[PDB]
Amino acid sequence: SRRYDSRTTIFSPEGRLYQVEYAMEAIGHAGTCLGILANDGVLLAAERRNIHKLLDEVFFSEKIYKLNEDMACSVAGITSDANVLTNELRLIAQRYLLQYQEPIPCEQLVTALCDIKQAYTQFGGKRPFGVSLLYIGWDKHYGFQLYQSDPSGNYGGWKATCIGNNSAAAVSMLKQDYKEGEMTLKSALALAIKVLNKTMDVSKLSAEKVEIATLTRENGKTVIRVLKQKEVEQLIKKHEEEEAKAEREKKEKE
Amino acid sequence: DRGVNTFSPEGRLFQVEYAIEAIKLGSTAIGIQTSEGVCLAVEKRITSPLMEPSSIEKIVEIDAHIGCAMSGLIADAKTLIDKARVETQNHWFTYNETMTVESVTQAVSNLALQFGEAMSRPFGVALLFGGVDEKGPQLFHMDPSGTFVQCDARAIGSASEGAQSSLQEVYHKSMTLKEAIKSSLIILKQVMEEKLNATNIELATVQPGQNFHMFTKEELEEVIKDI
Amino acid sequence: FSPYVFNGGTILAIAGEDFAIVASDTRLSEGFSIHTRDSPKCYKLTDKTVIGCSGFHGDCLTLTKIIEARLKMYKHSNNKAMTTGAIAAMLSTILYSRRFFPYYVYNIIGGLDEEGKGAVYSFDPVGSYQRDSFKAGGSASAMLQPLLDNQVGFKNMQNVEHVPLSLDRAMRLVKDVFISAAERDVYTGDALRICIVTKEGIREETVSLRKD
Amino acid sequence: LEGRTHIFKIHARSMSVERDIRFELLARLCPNSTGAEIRSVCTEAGMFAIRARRKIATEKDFLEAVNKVIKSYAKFSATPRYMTY
Amino acid sequence: TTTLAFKFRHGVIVAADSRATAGAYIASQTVKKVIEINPYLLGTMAGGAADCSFWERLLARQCRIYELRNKERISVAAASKLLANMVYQYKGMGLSMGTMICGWDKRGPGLYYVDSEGNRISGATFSVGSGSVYAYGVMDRGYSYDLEVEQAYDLARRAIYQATYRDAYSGGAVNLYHVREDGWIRVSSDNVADLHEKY
Amino acid sequence: SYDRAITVFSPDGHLFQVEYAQEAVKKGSTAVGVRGRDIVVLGVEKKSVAKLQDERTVRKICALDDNVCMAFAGLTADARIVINRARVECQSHRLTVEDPVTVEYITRYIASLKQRYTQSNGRRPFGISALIVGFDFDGTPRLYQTDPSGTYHAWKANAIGRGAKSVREFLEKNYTDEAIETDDLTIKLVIKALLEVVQSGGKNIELAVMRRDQSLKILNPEEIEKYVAEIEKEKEENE
Amino acid sequence: MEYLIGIQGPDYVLVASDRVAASNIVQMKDDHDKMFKMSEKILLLCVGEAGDTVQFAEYIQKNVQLYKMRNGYELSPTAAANFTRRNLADCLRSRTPYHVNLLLAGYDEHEGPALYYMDYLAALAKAPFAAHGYGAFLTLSILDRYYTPTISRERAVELLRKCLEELQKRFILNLPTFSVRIIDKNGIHDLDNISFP
Amino acid sequence: RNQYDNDVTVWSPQGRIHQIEYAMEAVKQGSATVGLKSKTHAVLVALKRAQSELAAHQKKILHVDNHIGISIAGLTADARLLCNFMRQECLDSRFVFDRPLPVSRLVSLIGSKTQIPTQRYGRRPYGVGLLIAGYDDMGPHIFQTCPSANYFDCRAMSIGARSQSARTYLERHMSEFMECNLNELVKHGLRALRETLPAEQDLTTKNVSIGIVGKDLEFTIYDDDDVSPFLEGLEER
Amino acid sequence: SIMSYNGGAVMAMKGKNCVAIAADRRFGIQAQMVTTDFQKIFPMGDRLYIGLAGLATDVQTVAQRLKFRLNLYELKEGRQIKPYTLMSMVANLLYEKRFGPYYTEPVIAGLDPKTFKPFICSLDLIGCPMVTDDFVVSGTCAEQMYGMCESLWEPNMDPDHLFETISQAMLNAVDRDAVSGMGVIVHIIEKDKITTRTLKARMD
Repeated sequence: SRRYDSRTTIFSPEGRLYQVEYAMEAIGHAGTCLGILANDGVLLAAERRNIHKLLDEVFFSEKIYKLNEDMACSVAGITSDANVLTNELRLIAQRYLLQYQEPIPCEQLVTALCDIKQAYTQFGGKRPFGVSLLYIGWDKHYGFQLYQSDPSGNYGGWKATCIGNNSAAAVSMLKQDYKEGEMTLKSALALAIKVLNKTMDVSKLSAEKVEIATLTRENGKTVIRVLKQKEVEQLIKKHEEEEAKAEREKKEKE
Repeated sequence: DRGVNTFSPEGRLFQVEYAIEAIKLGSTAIGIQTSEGVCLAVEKRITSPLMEPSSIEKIVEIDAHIGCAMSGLIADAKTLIDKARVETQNHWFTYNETMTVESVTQAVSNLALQFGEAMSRPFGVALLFGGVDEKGPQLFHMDPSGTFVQCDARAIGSASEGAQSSLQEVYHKSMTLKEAIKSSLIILKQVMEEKLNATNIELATVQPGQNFHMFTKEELEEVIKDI
Repeated sequence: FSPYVFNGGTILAIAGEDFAIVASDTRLSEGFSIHTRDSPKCYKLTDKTVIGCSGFHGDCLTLTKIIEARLKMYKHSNNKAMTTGAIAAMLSTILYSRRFFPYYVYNIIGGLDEEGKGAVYSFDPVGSYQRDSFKAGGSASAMLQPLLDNQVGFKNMQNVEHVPLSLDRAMRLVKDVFISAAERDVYTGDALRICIVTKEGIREETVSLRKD
Repeated sequence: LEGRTHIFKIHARSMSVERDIRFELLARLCPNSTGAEIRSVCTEAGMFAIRARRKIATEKDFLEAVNKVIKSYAKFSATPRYMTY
Repeated sequence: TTTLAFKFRHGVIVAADSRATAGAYIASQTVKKVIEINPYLLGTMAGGAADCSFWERLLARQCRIYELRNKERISVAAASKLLANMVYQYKGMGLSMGTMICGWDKRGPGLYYVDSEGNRISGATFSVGSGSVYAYGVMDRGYSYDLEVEQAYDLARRAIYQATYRDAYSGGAVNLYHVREDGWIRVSSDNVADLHEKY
Repeated sequence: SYDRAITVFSPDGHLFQVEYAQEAVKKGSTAVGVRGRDIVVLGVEKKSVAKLQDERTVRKICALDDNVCMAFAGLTADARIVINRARVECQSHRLTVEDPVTVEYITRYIASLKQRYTQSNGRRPFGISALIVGFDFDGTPRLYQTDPSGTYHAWKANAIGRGAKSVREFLEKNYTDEAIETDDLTIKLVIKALLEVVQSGGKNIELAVMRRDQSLKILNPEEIEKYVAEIEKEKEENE
Repeated sequence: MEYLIGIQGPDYVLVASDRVAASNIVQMKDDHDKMFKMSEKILLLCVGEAGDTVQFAEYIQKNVQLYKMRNGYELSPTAAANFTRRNLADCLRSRTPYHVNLLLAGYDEHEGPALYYMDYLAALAKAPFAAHGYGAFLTLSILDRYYTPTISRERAVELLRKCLEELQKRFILNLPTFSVRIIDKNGIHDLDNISFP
Repeated sequence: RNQYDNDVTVWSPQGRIHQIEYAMEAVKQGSATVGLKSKTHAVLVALKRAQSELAAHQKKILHVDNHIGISIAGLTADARLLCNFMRQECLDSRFVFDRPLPVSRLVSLIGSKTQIPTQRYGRRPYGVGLLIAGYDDMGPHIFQTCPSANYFDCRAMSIGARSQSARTYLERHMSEFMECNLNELVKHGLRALRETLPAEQDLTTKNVSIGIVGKDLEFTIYDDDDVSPFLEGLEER
Repeated sequence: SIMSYNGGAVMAMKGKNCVAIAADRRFGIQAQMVTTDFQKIFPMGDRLYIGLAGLATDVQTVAQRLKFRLNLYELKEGRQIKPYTLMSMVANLLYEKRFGPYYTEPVIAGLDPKTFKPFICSLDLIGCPMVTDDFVVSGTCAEQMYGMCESLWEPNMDPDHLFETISQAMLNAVDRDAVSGMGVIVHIIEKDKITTRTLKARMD
């Protein structure tokens, strides 16, 4: 009967959860992130909203975190909620490892975190976690996997997807020019670069404005490596060359 | 008003009475008690031909000597029925005897206003406990308010008012169980939204003798032919 | 520290076609000390039920008070008195409630069933019961029950009529067996209280008994 | 219930309804309703008949009207708020 | 105390003595060791009489709740699992149960043995109590699956008679029950002295 | 310890929040369910599956046990919660009684959970409707529909979701012993029911089937396309 | 008390167990089955304190089945064994410790056959051959003498046989009937019980 | 008015608690009962009401112990919960001390209990008023408990709908009270109920319940035909 | 004794910028043997091993708990656990439940990830972290291991010499222990290699 309750977890005149969808649009305002699957590995690019000049580089990543040996995630939305969710993801993965003596499957970890998300969207009066996750992982059941989970507690497995600012345009572009049984990591990186360009048109994709993390398999181990500034600059230069060549070809045809 | 336990200026819990409003939205159940037993006939609202009519369980067996006809919200009804069955079995276990209909009805009713801020709202179900005990056949009506009272003949549900007016016009204290079933089916047919076809009604009987018995399709068809 | 002390006490129940006799020795020992020679062990639960409790006296008192409270609770809840069978079942559940710290008390309920004839239920400290024709509990159970088997049960006798025991004959037998019990057993003596439950009501008779 | 039956009678006095009315059934079928709801039910029965191109409104038309005005429009009702008010 | 049970192609026949002994003194010769859980289940008593009676009564309550909740009878295996779970909950606290749960279900006649330490095990010829060994001997030497109803009656009665004759704590009556599809029926409860005279 | 009454009666006796849960259900993709002689068929509208989305991770049809399956319509997170809880309960039932669950038993459990959430403190209702299709030990097809309010009924054919009403009327018509004689014919009936609402067939369709006590089997897109093609053949033959 | 044995091969994890359940000096079951099918390719042999064996084995079985139903996967033999060890270890120093000795045999498509030993103290030991019970003392010597990693299916069956005749010859308890199974690529196959009438 | 009447923890600007007033209103809407006391007796007389004429009139006199009974007016469920509380307290007193619980202390316990859910947020007053008629070593006792948790010790009292007419009659005939036999006492109670009744209706066996307690008389409830002897002597208005 | 229930023997020592940790291989309960390939030297890093010895159940439980905690630590701090921090973590883990402990005696052997400085330490079942520069021994036959280590070890010594010394000491100690042995696994951790060896032993 409280006057201050705010009724976080109620339904609406229509079956539409206001807090969950306000969190969704907070995700939309948040920075862009995208992930691409490929036969050889999976990759995850992410726009950076920490482009200030006086801002130090102390971690190996800011949008991207490592959950266990063969799995990483990327957060869009609210940084603190993202930090708590990543800590809980690490706890879940390590509990599964302690219990079964093998790495948690990607879908299982995503389902566990989404169960927590649904618990927050249904129980109590606490506001939902305004965080959307993009998980890239490997496991002995379906190999390289990419998942995308929303504040509502809903997750989906994707071959290529995007969350955050201009995510709709990014996913439309990926739909247009993504090849299913093809597109190894090289072409996946090129596609991510071009998608980030047309998604952040405002800025011409400075290598310091994006972070890319690639998960692959080598000698039975899983390696998750954040592409260095050198490699990101090489990729951006290659895309610029390709775009200039395409423009020249179009103009010459015309 | 704000809160589930607020009293109205007239003296009114607001939630018991909204529950009564909810009861007035349910199917029509009619219970009669006679010296020869207790009858319970409840409309079974079938919305589509694809709905298995046998799966609409509005008459239930609390025990071998008590049945319950529910109206209003059937899921809340089911919760109360489970509580009633557990209480009857607990009483048998402790005392090695059978719950009186009055005792089981009051035990169920004492759970009707146990909500606050456990249950968050009252049970929006009205129940007719028709049973046979030491003191013969007895029909008890319970409502979301938790006030139970034993009636010679009661009609709960959407057609409560007309059904009970007809029950007045027809019912007499010195009647037989067969005629009680007859009159109950006549009233139920009169207040029925569709035609009474022996598959859209549940009929049950508790006699000083044979246990609680739910009429089969054959007996229902015989009675419906008789009417 | 031992939470149990055997206070002594002999109780007896004789069933019948229309009566139930429940006798008890008023003696109440403390090992070697007589203490009170009064304070019998028969308690009038209802107009048709008496209960005899022997063993530890603190448990006897607490259990009798619990029985009375539960009887009043049942009467309030069900607007009806409590039958002998219902009392027996309820008290079996009560005894088993403290299964792992038992009421060190042997109980014998003698009363009238709903049909109006005698009924005797004999318990153990843990709560196992059974309707019986007669039963002795307490210190002199072994010294009483065999004679009930001989006379009331007409056992180990040939070509003997099985005439039902009358109220007077049953009272005479109870008195004789309890004289013998006081004569031999040391926990039995002082006086004998007999409660007779019959359709008219409950009658109490006290008879003198050996004081030593 | 009596008031709702009376209101149904009033609003269906001048209509082209068929033989069997069962306005009492309609009243019990639409409880906690207003006279506005009832007149809308009658009007919608008439419009269902007109749409079917009939000149007689039947009990089935009235039941469809009740489904349209009481059930489908239940989410636009003002009674749940203004009864508290 | 001695009791036995076995399946003989026509049902589950369960027999038991009647003697509750408190040390070297027998409280009664008229104990009902085979307690009727419900019209479709017989539970046998061995060991702690109070524990057996109370817990099998609680099982009867739970089985009736199950039958009301699901419009169907509880399987014999289901009842045995319920009893095993309830007893094992209070494992090692002092319960001294020994029981045969016998009934009829959709899987033919059903007979299970349980006790305080969750020994829920199926079978066809079980015996519990102090005279269980003697009952096993006689019943095993006289038992077959294709046994007539009267032959099974005689076998159970005489096996328990031998159990009473040998074991001192296992005397009394010969309470005999037959569990068939229709339910169960108490076949006869005859003393041991008359059986001795007959033999 | 939120302890707030989320679902309460309105002045006219309605539980507006379980009604809103039912609206959440009605705004979900359609799921159709039919039961035949020896097969229970359960189709669902894929609802715009992107080329880039792994169809394995969308599971509007989930097997609760070897003999029970569940089609969903509502909020996917509540779908997962209810399905997981039902699976746990089914394994617990297998424990307590050495028999597989009955479809009626699992439907009753889901309904009880829904009622608990509709009248517990600080918990909003499960905005989902479910279709439980399966076989009992006796080998009888069974189909149940559970609403968010905890009401569960046994049906011969449901369709819950966006096109619930249209598909329900279509199934009310043209549903008969002759139409459900064979497993293929039952699948045809389900696919036609789905086509009645889904604008484009094949792509926007996902069928699962259960024969008598064998297993759950998800029809591949090629098989769905074959069924749709011969349905088109039958239609053009009629016209 | 009772007896279990397990012989691993190149592609099979054959196992066998006694079929005697007894209380006191008398055995009251001659066909007792001590095999719990955790999944299509995982078998569990449980012995030890009465009631504890059934409770723990059934709990592990239904948790593994719940895993299968939730994920669509099937727990590998190693994962199931480690789940069982974690559960037993957690219960060890608690108010309700399980006194159960276990043999979890299994087959994995990738890892292949797997036989695990574990006593009432939760301690896994992946072994080529294993045995539990007072008969293990007699039987493990024969197993170690006559076992080879490349032992064929028929040779392993014969080795188990002669091991059981040795158990009859020496061990005092009456163990006439043994239930035998094999978990291989094609699931769990039940062999004719090795009876000694 | 509208913002000061939603919670029991909200004081109106006039220093009033509208929720307590509303619970008292519920008690007023409850049916009519009259308690009244003499030198050696205490009598409750309740006018039972039938919700439907096929339904049996709701009972209003309840035992609490061998020396205490209560006539309830208001929410029946709350009445039953308070009755359970009084029964438990009386049983506890008879368990600890082998004596009947004094009514003066039982009513104090009820007052404290009913006041507890009046300071706390989200809780409501017990929507039931009680006329407690009992007998202890200090003679008979009639008490009036109300949802506000304020209890009065009354020579005579009336609660429920149209109870003010019974109040006027009792005011008139207090002097006759305290010096009249049990039959005259019950007649006075019945007269008060008849005064509450409308001129169209009159007392009848199906309509009246009579609880009587006193010296050497455990609380006895008379209803149905058991009430006829007290109505036979009663005259006409 | 509780340790004697399952036996076990694990020790470690150090030399020039290289450590060694050796353990016995057996799981037998009481006298009986069960397996001869029981793992009790678990890698908690690239150049950091822990040699839990004692009850087998407690050995595996402590190894799994420590791996859980260490994975949490390394993921929350992008970093590799330092040997001293691992010692503190294991001491905290063991001491967290004094009143009913894990009956295992860890011995940690590793190199500092930055300076690659040799490190060895042992803890008791209660969590007594002792860090030495010569030896650490744990499990049964700690006495024979102490004797051999003291009377055979030369300070400031190279990798091959260290492997030979630790191998000889462990072999003789387990051979005189009986209740442990039947195979000796030795890990030599260096600046750029991990050398694992499965030396002979009296299989009895």
